[PDB]
Amino acid sequence: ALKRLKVVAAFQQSGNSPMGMVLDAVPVIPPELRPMVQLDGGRFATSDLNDLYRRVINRNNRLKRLIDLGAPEIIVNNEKRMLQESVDALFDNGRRGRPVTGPGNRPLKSLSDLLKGKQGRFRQNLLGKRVDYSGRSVIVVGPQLKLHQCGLPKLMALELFKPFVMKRLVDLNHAQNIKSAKRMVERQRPQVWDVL
Amino acid sequence: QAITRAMADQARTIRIPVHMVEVINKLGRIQRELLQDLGREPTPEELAKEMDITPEKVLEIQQYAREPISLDQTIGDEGDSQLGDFIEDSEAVVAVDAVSFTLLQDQLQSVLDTLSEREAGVVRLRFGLTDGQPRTLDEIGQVYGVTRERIRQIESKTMSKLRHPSRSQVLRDYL
Amino acid sequence: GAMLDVNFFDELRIGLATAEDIRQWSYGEVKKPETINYRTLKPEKDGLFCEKIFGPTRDWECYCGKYKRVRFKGIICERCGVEVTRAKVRRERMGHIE
Amino acid sequence: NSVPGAPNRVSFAKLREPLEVPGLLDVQTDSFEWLIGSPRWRESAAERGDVNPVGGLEEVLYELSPIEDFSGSMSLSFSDPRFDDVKAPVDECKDKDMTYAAPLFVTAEFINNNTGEIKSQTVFMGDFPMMTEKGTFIINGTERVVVSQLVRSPGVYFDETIDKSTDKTLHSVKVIPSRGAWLEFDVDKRDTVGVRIDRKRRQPVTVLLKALGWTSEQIVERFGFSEIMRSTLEKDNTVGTDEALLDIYRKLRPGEPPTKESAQTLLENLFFKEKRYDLARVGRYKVNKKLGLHVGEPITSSTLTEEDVVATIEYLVRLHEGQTTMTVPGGVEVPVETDDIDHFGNRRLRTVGELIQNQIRVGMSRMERVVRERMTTQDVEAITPQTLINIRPVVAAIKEFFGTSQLSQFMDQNNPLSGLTHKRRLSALGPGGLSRERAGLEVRDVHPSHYGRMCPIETPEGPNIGLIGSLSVYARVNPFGFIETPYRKVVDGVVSDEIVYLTADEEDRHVVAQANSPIDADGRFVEPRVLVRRKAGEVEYVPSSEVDYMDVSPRQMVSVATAMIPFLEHDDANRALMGANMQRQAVPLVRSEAPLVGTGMELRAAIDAGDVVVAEESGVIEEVSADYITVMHDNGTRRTYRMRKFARSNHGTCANQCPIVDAGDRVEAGQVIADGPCTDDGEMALGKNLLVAIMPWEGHNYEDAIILSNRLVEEDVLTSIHIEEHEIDARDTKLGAEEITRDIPNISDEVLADLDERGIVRIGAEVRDGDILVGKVTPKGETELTPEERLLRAIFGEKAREVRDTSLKVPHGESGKVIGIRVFSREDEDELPAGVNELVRVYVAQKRKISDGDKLAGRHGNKGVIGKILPVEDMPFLADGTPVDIILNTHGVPRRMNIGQILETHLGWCAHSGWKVDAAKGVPDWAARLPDELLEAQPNAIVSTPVFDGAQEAELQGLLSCTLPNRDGDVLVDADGKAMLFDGRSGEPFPYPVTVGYMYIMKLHHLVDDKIHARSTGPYSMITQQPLGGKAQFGGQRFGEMECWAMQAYGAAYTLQELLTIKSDDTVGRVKVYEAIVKGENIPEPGIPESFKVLLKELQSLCLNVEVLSS
Amino acid sequence: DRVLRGSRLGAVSYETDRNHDLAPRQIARYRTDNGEEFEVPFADDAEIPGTWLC
Ligand SMILES: [Zn+2]
Repeated sequence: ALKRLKVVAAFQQSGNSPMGMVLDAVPVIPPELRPMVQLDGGRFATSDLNDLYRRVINRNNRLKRLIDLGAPEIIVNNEKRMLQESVDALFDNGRRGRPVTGPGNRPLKSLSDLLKGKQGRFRQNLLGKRVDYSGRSVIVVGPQLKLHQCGLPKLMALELFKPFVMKRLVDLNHAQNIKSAKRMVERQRPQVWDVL
Repeated sequence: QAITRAMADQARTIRIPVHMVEVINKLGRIQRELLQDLGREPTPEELAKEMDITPEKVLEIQQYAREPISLDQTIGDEGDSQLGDFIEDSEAVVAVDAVSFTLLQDQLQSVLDTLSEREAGVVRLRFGLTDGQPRTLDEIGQVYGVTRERIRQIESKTMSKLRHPSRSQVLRDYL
Repeated sequence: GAMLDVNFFDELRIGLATAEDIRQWSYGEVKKPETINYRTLKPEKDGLFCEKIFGPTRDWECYCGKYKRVRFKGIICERCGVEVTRAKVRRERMGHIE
Repeated sequence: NSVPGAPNRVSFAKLREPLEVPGLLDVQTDSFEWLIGSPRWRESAAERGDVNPVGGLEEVLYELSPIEDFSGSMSLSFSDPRFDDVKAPVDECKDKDMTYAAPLFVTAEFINNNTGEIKSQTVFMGDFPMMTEKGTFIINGTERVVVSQLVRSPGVYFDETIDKSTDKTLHSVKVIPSRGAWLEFDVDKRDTVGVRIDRKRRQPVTVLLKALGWTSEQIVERFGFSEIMRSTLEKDNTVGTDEALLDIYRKLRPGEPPTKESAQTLLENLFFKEKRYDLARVGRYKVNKKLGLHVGEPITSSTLTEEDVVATIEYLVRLHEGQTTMTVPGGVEVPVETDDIDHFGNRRLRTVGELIQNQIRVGMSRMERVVRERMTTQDVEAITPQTLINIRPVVAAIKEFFGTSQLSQFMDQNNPLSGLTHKRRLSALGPGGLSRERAGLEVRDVHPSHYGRMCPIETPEGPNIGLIGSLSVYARVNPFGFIETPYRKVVDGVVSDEIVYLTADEEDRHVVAQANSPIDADGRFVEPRVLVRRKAGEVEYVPSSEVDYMDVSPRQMVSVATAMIPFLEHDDANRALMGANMQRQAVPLVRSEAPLVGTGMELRAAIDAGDVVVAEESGVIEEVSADYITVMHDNGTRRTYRMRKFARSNHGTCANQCPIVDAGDRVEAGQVIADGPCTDDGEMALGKNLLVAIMPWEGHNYEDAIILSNRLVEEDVLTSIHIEEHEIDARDTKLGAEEITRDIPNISDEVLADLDERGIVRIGAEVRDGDILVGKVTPKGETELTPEERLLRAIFGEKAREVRDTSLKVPHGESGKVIGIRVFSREDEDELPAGVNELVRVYVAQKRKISDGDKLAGRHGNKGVIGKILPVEDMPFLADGTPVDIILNTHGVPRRMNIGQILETHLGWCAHSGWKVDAAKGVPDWAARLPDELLEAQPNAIVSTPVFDGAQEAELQGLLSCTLPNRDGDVLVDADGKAMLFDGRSGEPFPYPVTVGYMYIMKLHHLVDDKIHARSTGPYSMITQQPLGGKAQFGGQRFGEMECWAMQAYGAAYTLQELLTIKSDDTVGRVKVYEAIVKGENIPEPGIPESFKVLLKELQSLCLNVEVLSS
Repeated sequence: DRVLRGSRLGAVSYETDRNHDLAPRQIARYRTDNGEEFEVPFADDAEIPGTWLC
């Protein structure tokens, strides 16, 4: 009774209703979050959600056809069970039964698999991101430096400080505008070190 | 009939119609039966003379018969990364063309403002620099109260004045 | 609560979505399992990618081609159906399946 | 000796070698010619076991044939595989990007049963990728190597467990086949015996016995000694074979209406019928060896047996009762013991022949399914084998094995040693083996049965420790897949010369002596007690009459790469691991000088790697050029060997070959005739000899950094050549066709200087990062133009320029000459893919000198980046005038336990300056066991210390004490190995003497030019709007959770906010911060990142009503 | 494994975003058979269709 009273009190205290646990209308994620992108040479790339949405839409249209046609209970109940399994595999793949596989026998990536684990949104894109204005190299020892100094190679420093050097070598009239200044920086004409 | 028709209608992501699915299957069977007899893969010329079509048509059919790959397979075999994070967004804001466009609009506003008012208004209404709507020659002539030949002569003279290098150098570097 | 996502936040409340919330979020019902026409590569009508439901693909440029400027903004093309606005509304508009 | 064109390398070894080293690619070549059925394998198996010579293809065809339909009306049979000749040679296949194959023909036969007809035909079964002379496949122009695989062999595996609470010993059996269904046994905390078959719950085993058809009288008759078995027969609560059969049917198959005949034949069809259950020939041999069911009978009918099941239960119940031996009725007795699943008599080696044979069998199953499908649909009397057989799944199975598998890897060629040690590798992970995340620490250890079958040293040091090993030097592979090793047979205290190959089981059975023990010149031992190796891996002291085997040599345990470290037994094992892993990352220099002190495993590892041209028959050289040698043989004929000149390897180095003969010489068969990348006069040479000092110098060599001299940049000592390639292709898109031509859209004339009349650059033109390599211009069409660009076009009169330029430009940081342009075309009938009309590849080569940031290493695991390249005048010079060339730090030697480098340094100085031991008043007593003609040596004498039998410390002290002076009377290095260096910068001498000598260091492929990248603004991702990652792109750095915690711990909030918003995701904010930086204004405040709005759309799409409130 | 560059099937225009002078519009009002009403903004020089897909 305690373990029942948890969820019964949860549905009782708020303005929630328990009727939202069944569905009459699945929503569809917008088409820029499940893109169809044409590669270099006519190869396409889809994002595995179009297959799950296509299976839901196919089975729902077939069910509408069977109901408005008039079919026996075995066929209609099998169609309803198939529609239920399709929506379950859309919301969470591999939860009840076998996962729905694609080509090469790998499981498809459903909606709940965008959120869990180390590959999910919360750990892969919301907390740790790639950043601009950054670079790597391999460190060596600098025993003539002071404690507040580091050596930076000039080829990395030019690429990091490119907008500042573009502004400064436009203002010193080495170039006329941003386009010619960027061309001068990328060709590395020897005024750019004195600006840098 | 129902099973094969629905398999044609639903088996593919980008839907291919039934007649093109028929000719794709026929081309596949022809290519397989020719490959068995030849001991080699048949050329498009041999396939085209077998199926009574052109090699360009054979290439178009083999172009249409390709299925998409998925964005979610881990193309790093260590599993750390997937394919959808290795694709350059080739239609994004390049972050230097936007500031270059803003500076171009600033410079064009300056050079247009260093002219006479009637000529500047004629150029702005002719090329649609006011509100993005280009205006017709008789429309400019109507709103400025002169004839269309006078308007186009003023436009030609102003275009010469802008084409002169004294006003034209600072925009000549932009293009 | 507002949904324009300007930076005036106090809360972030999560609840349990009802059907009358889902068919109030949505912008139209997707009712065909089609994505893209195989020859011309344009998004099919009432499909998973339909511009009438999810907005236009080209910035301020409608589908059939009748209106193509920033002068026309928020107008509905009475032949094809797409409204004319930016192409970044294809990451912000949802549909629903009945 | 034994190689005719050899450099005379005097050895310090004191033991005679009874067995020469085998061919180092016989792990690969013998397995693949077994799979083919080649006559060389046929005669080898003829002289070693000719009762059943069957190749892999004949075995697959026999275990498939014959295919019958459901009614048995007709049958199809295969027989006699046969290969044609290779359609294109090796260099042509490597150049034209076509695979290296040979056609396969199978004589099919279709038999009609009731009527009586045979339709024998000949069917083409695709093209089979053949193996070259060096154990490498060639797939689509590249060179691929299929590594071996360690898998656990099928058999029966008794093991014991001890209960936590009751502390009873619980025993268990698993019998594990290939492709079958598992069945186990148990003894629980009570006195019951589980039978948990196909991962089901539990039953008493008497239920399974009754379902097999055994009465309770039969069970008490057979298992009369077993209190457990008679107790479970009392507690079985089930009589009736049909009732027990229905019980196991209900426990096994849930939800099916049980019928009598299906319930009866379910267990029989699951286990004893060969379609659904087959432990292989290896598994049948292992079961017969363990239980003792058959001895003399050859292996056939490899399904299970009820006799095998009852003998397994008998073995389990006697092991639980506590017996030590057991006789199966009908066979010889065996000992009773539990099994270890990491013993090397239980881990078989699934080599390249067995891997390709498995893929062929997988393809043939999918072929025979459609054969028995289409056999019945179309009518009889009209079918033929060529209409029955569809070879598409077979050829697709072979192609999908050779591409896109994790056992068919890219060949790792930086040098001959890396090429050799990428083969002879036993990777324990793959399809059919354990994964990386779920691999326990039990399987990653060194079992004591690896002595001579694996190397304890050489493993990858990353997150793959112990999961990837390498074969030992003398090891072989059984017909089944067990790893043998040779031993000398000693008969009654006399060591003979007959050599017996013993696998791990026989090595556990016998007792094996040690290699460096005093033979008394005929075979007798000298001391009356001999150090041995016993059964369980223990080491004892056994008198010299129970000894019945002896090792062939020391360094039998070590691998190929670990056999080239001098003074290995003085290093620690971690540093030996690092040395053996860094020896195969060296780059080929332009000069390739042989080492002054090496081991013996250098000439053999060079001529067996394959990158050295070796004369086939003896003759006299007729003409030498830099491209060919033509030997004139002893009988008329002549043969011209071409050379690979400046050909790119897989990893971007150079693969030059240059002759080392004269135009009138005489050669013998097997003699080295042309060098390779990393060889010198025949033998391996990965680095240069550099004069070293072991002092700490002014902090520039602090914590493993290294200071060089400028002489190594001036004289091009450590200089390598690296070759890139670039590829563009002109296909036909929707709006037109792309065009490769020099008529580029809007661009200056001066950038079109080096380009020729038709696009591509001229050969020899120096390029730079941004230049045009191939001018390709794509059609664009007509789009909308802005009014501002419309006004500019109307001002300056240019047209719209309807085609868009997408050329090929050399990426950032690259330069160097253009070597060659390889251009394919559609019009020359070249096999380009669908759509491609023209493909052009441009090779750009640059010559990289040594620089700070480049990484150097020795042989004993002492790596380190180069800190500073001093000029040649401020280096510590000797008293004679010679400057030193590197300065290694001295704080990294004692705490890392690698004084192999100090002993190599001392012996390098002795071998450089030469010696002469004064044998006037007899030989001195340090050199009593030195060989002859090591008592004197000229300067630059190459010596050799083998691995575990080398130069001793007393011999090193003596040779250090008696060297010979340079040019004047001056011994620069006194008896301790130390010299009195001056200081080239302040002038004064150093106050204490410093160790100097000659050390052999090599340049590693972790160069500073390939590692540096930077990014201000580049490409962005697709779904989320974050920057891309990797140096192949522009690529940004990753700022993860731990760096966010460090920033929060500092308290910098604004740094964190601008790192997570206006540098990654604020799409309207990145352009504003760029224009504010360019105009010089203030940076604007950030906005909401894009990934949060993507998160809200996903949460709303999961039927959750996430709404952000306001106040 | 590669440096793959792909584009979605659309083009980005970039003009100014102004909101002071726009083309004139007038709002139609469609009601379904559910008893629910929807409003769609058409153009002034545009014929109002009788049935609209809401
Ligand atoms: Zn329209």
